[PDB]
Amino acid sequence: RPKNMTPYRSPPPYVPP
Amino acid sequence: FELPLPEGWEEARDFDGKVYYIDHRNRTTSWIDPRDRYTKPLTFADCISDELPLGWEEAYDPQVGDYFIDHNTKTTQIEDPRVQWRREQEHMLKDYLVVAQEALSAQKEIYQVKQQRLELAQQEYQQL
Repeated sequence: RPKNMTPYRSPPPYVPP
Repeated sequence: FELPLPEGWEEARDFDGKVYYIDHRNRTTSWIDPRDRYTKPLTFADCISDELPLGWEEAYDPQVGDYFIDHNTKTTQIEDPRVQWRREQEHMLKDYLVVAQEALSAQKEIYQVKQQRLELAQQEYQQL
């Protein structure tokens, strides 16, 4: 990987209806 | 007509427009379409040909270019994981070939130690 490697983006937080 | 989201699930869009999936029953979210688990191969072994297994994505970023996202391990990488997998399988068989060579070599040494011990037991015995 490079030094500016795009880090893992977790899915958005859970949110009720 | 498509297939429905399983019960308890909802689809939504992040700020950047990327689709994600909401599991209200377990109060979590996922980048992985819950219907993928019925279609996609589970591991790189089950793939044919170019398909990515469950929880893997292609992505792009102007800084880095094309890369791969693994939602299973929550990591990202540049290297094509299908290529990496084929490479890993060859390395493992190589490794097994090498430890077989080393095991054989060490047993040859043991065998020779044992014939030296036989000679010494012979000497000790023929001293009567």
